[PDB]
Amino acid sequence: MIFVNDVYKNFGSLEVLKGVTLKVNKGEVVVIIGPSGSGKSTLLRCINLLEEPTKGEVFIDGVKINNGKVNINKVRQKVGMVFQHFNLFPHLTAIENITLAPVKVKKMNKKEAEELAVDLLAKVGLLDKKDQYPIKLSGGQKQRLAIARALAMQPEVMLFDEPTSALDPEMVKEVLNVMKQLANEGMTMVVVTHEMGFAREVGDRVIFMDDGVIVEEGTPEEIFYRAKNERTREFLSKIL
Amino acid sequence: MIFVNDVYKNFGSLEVLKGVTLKVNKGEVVVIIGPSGSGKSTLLRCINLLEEPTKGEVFIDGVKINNGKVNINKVRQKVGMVFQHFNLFPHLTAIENITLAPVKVKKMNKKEAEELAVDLLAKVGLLDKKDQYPIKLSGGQKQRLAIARALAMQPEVMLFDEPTSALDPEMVKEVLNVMKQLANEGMTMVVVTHEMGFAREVGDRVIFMDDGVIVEEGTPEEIFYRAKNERTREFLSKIL
Amino acid sequence: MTVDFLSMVKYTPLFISGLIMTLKLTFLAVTIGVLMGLFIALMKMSSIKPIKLVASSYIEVIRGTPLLVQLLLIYNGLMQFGMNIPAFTAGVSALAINSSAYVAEIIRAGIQAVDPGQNEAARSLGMTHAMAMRYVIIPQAIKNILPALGNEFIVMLKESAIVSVIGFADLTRQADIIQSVTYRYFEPYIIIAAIYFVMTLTFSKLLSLFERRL
Amino acid sequence: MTVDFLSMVKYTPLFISGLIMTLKLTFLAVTIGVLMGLFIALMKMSSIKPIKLVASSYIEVIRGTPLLVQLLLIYNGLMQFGMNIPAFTAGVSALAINSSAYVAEIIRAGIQAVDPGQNEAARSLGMTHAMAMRYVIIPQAIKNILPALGNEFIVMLKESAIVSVIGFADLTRQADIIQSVTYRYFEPYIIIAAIYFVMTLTFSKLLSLFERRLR
Ligand SMILES: Nc1ncnc2c1ncn2[C@@H]1O[C@H](COP(=O)(O)OP(=O)(O)OP(=O)(O)O)[C@@H](O)[C@H]1O
Ligand SMILES: Nc1ncnc2c1ncn2[C@@H]1O[C@H](COP(=O)(O)OP(=O)(O)OP(=O)(O)O)[C@@H](O)[C@H]1O
Repeated sequence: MIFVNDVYKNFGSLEVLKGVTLKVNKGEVVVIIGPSGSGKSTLLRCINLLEEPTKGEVFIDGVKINNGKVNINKVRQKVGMVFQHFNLFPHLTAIENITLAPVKVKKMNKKEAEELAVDLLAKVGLLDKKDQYPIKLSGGQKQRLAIARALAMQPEVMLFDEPTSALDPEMVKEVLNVMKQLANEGMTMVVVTHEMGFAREVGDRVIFMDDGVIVEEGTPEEIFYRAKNERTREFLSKIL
Repeated sequence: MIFVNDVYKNFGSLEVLKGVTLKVNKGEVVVIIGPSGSGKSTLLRCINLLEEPTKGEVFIDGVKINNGKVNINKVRQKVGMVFQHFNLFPHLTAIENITLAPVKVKKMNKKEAEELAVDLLAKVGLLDKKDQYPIKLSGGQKQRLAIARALAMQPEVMLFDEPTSALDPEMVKEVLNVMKQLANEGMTMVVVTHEMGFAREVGDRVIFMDDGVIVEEGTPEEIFYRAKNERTREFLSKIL
Repeated sequence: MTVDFLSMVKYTPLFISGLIMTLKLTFLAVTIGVLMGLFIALMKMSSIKPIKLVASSYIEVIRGTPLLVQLLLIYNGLMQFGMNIPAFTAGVSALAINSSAYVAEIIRAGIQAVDPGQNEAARSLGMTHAMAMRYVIIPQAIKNILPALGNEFIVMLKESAIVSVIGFADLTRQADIIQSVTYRYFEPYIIIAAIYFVMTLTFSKLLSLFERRL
Repeated sequence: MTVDFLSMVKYTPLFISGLIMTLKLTFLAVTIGVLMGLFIALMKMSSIKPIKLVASSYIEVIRGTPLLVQLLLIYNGLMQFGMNIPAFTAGVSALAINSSAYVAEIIRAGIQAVDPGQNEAARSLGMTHAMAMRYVIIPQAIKNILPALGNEFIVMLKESAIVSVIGFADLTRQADIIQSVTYRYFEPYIIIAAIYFVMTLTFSKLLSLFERRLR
């Protein structure tokens, strides 16, 4: 499935990813953590080619997607992405947000897409809000709606690039719950987050990144209770 | 000392403070918490008149400071304010930031003000950074430096408007530690924060605001374990 | 002599004629400048490297060059080729042209203005550059452009007073016409300036009021 | 007839002369316009209701009114009072005045531009509006203002081709002068336009280069 193979990335003189490999298989919930500038979101964004590795290759489902010889629009159909800052479409209603891509990319039946959206809206508890615009929505409502929207294209993996960090604290539980629920239903998830509770409670695998590298990785409890690396412990002491 | 007496505040149609009273006496560390829009930072800002109450009065040291018959600069000489966003002076160096107000407001001796600054810098652990400019500083270095500057005008109270909210997580301890140290030293503090740890560790009193009102208040352990009001419980439930 | 505005009252039909001339000139020059500008924009968005380079150079040239010289170049410069284009068409062409470049930059700017996040959301949901543009970005860049356009028209009005120098019967030319029979220059200008002013305010009122709606 | 630029070559001294005049006109008009605008700004900052109201009306009027009409108003409008101001002084005045309004608005915008947070830090440290302004705010607005000014001058250059119609010997006027002896308009314009272009590029380049040095 996912295979980020020894990729590097620069932004000008800025070296962000200094050789990173990440494999994730169907069903895993993989959570990536680390200090600011560690390379986390850049790694997560190489997966669906939202960034193009300065070097290295990324395969999804066994086929190389950064050789320029592949339809990336058919790739992002499989690899979902939830954004830190919600990226909802302002001019569209809740349902309209959700139903848009399926109708125009999959060519779905408008009545069918309505029930998909209404299912999903209901799933993430935004049913009463279907015809509201992405404005009368609280930040927590926003992210749940964004999540419904991504789901409506039924990806095989969901990328979460810090879905909670631009949320007032009273708003973080509800979004994290939706995320837990998805993991519990077996969704394949790669998640970049500051919320170590989530890593503990639903993480299958935890990757600690520092200075453009994976310095250590293991299970939630290995990483949170028995961390071997010094840089791993140092980071954890500051946060926990 | 501080006495905010039943103030209200509007910003146009927006009613933010709907009648709020707050007395704080010398030595207290009072922490204000609550959902976003509760009015927390506006209340905090009426204290040194960074906002003008649509109604009500604020007395500090027994004297009403919002009657327009009092020198407001000599008021803020006593009342310090730390900012969520650091609000440092970018064109000035580390020392230069600290010494500016004292030299120009108190008319301090430049040599004396220079010796004061190196003390405060060592205090907040930034001595090696004395000449550098605010931009080469980490967010954590920034907020600690901001604190040094505020102290150099030697207030009798310090106002803290979410001094940790714009900081990477690995950076929050150091700023919170400094604040705690001051608390330990008997500094009078009013603190608006998301960090309940601080209130737990050095807080004397906790204020819970909701919808422009103080809905409940007590000691840290009172509020965090035995909160009486439903809204307090509801809010705490989402965040603890 | 000395100031007399009351004497100016009889010449109203001239001013009104001048104004109506300035309006009719600008409304048409903008209208063309817009359609031209949308076209130039699309050229700079074309994958074909040649076309983008021309539209880039065209835009870079007009904007970096005086409207007056563009006026004279068309009018005077085109004579020696056996071309005698009316002052009216010269000014329209000159304006619609100067207009076109700034309109082409407003468009581009209103697109780059919509948050790069909107695009990422769209591409990351499988939508192609085409679809992303049609259903997401453009509908939002439009709300960026209309304000800057209406504001351009408002500028084109002040602009258009220059075609007076080519002998077009615009609002500015009426001062010459008037003084020829009155020997007064001052009063007819103050009136004309005041007229340009009120035209500016009014459109600016409607421009910002139409803006607060979006 | 048909295009011939090669014949224009001998007229170089004219173009060179036209340019140096365009330069002298704009440079002085701006130099004045700036100082003028700076003054207008301070007035709009006055507590005094009359002074603030006039500087606002002045600015409101010049910006919302054609440069041309301002030129003619000074030149032609002043004749009937026994005033005969040279084209040069007329063009300078028109520019320095039109310039001054956009300068007074550039300044105000460069101040409003610096983060409202900066004033707060300073005021909250005991500093008065005066002190806050001198030691914190203004030093930061300057980096906002110098760029917008230099960008204004560049605009004042294109602007100034308008004093040609008043019979001033500027770079644009050279095309009339030449054609009187050539019956050619096209070539001398394309030349003059080309010169205006190159002046633009040159200054815009140095303007951006001076920007990266401050910011
Ligand atoms: N030129 C750039 N373009 C995009 N991202 C960049 C660039 N330079 C640095 N980055 C950073 O590389 C980071 C790798 O993620 P990391 O988590 O280590 O950083 P962070 O500052 O904690 O931000 P976040 O926690 O939101 O990812 C990205 O988060 C991003 O902020
Ligand atoms: N300078 C200002 N002018 C007008 N309204 C403001 C200003 N600052 C904040 N507000 C508004 O005041 C209301 C209350 O926000 P405030 O920040 O004072 O309290 P809070 O939301 O509890 O604190 P915080 O947002 O810091 O968590 C909000 O609706 C906000 O938009």
